[PDB]
This record gives sequence, C-alpha cells and structure tokens, in this order.
Amino acid sequence: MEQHQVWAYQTKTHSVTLNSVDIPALAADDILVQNQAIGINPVDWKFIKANPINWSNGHVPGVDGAGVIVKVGAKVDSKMLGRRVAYHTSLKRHGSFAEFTVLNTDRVMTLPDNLSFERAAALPCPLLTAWQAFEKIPLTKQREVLIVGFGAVNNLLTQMLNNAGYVVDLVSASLSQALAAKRGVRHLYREPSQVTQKYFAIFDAALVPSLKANGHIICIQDRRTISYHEIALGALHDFGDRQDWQILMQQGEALLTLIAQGKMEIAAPDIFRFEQMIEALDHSEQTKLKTVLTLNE
Repeated sequence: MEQHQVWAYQTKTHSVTLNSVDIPALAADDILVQNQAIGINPVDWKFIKANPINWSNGHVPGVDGAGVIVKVGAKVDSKMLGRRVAYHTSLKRHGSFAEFTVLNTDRVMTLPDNLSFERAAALPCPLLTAWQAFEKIPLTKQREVLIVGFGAVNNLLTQMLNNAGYVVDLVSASLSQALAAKRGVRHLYREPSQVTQKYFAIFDAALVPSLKANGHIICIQDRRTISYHEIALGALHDFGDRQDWQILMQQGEALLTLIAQGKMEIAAPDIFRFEQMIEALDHSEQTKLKTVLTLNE
C-alpha cells in the first residue's frame, strides 16, 4: 500500500538496483497504473549506459509497460479505473521499471481484453514508432521502398507498408526467407552492398544515391529536395498537445486490436521475472531479442 518496488538508476555504475520507495500521490490529470508487464527497449539500456539526459541517481527508467489503472487524480474520469492499458512514457519522469507508474490520463491505450499484458508491454515503443514512420510517406505511383535492418520496429513497419500497397525490399544478414516473405518482403538483401536500384523511400547522406529524386529518408534512431524525416516517439511528450495524443492513442488502440485478432504478427517476447531485471537488461542488449518482464510469475 504505502511503498513499492522500483529499479533505480545508479549514475556511478550505469546500472539499476532494487529499492522500495513511497508510492506518490497523483496530480489532477494523472493515473496510477499497477504494472503487470514491463517492456525493455533499446532506448532504456542505451540511456542507462550513456545517461544522455542527466538522470539523477534514483531515477526509475523504462519507457514501456502494461497493466491496470488502480487510482486516478481528481480531474480524471472515474471510468478509467480498472482499465487494462499499455503506455509509452516520458524518459524525463519515473518510468515502467517499477510495480507502479504515474501517467497522464490522455497518454495510455486501452488493451483488447484478449491481449496479454506480456504481449502488450512488447508493443508501445516499436508499434507507435513504426506507425509514425509509416505515416510520413506519401502514396504515389512510385511504391518501392527499402528497409534497412530487422528488429521490432521494422517488423511492424514492413507489415504496415505491405498492407498499404508498397513494394518493400529489406536488408538483413540473417532474417529467414520464410519470415521475410510472410511479412511481405519482395527482395531480401543480405548486405547493403547488394542494393543496386533506387527507391522512393528508405527507412533506416550516404543513402542519397539509392533514392529517386524527391524521395524520402526516414531515420528511426534512439539518438534538400530529398525529404528527411526523424521519428522520435518520446518527443510527443514534450511537443504533443491533447489532440495529438488522443489521435495517436486511438490509432495505437486500433493497431493493438489488429494484433489481438492475429492480423499483424509479432514474435513472442522473451519473458523474465521482475526480480531478474539485471539479467533481462543484459539479455535484451546482448541478444537484441525483444524482452519483457512479468510480474505474474
């Protein structure tokens, strides 16, 4: 009731340690989520390593989670209580590596009843990142696009593009032909040097020779008649107004529904217990396999 367990950042050793700290009272537009599963994203282990935004010792990392709304602030609609939600929270505030997380009420997505917490927690950062990147690209008569790398964002983005009518080629040293084809890939290149044609858009100045004039470069990173687009999902926390959030969350909900219905596929995350955060963080970073923590073990 009064305290909860958190994984708190240690600046000296670029690591997290388990502690019990007071559960905060909520602001008027805030909600308290009881986490049931916690996503690990590259940005989390990258920021743990580099501390690029000068987190204080004690800061709780973690952008992604999923769980149940158990308390709400004074101005929050009482209908939110008890909802199953997933979220992508700000890197500047205490995050998902905790039993409970404080979120803004406009910035969570309701889960389909048949979508597990563990699957949901594997989605907010890569699914919303993929959707933002997808939405940058016009649909013209030139439909050939190149995706560089395969990972959780590009898995989802490939499917979005193929579903919309784009012809998608992909660069990946070890993606199986069978999985590529399932996801809708036309040509699978095993290294960048094999790419010889030109594309309408590349999702990744070095790329310019591979672009049609007036094409698009979409940079998806945690870090002029060609249009350059930079996707930074977490920046909506700083720049998004309430309508921007409503629109995105509603689209995220729609996409979660497609996933729960089996219409868009993801590989099952590797699941660790909350207690084994350190081993999970190591696994995520070393294996690059999507990793999630569960509290239901």
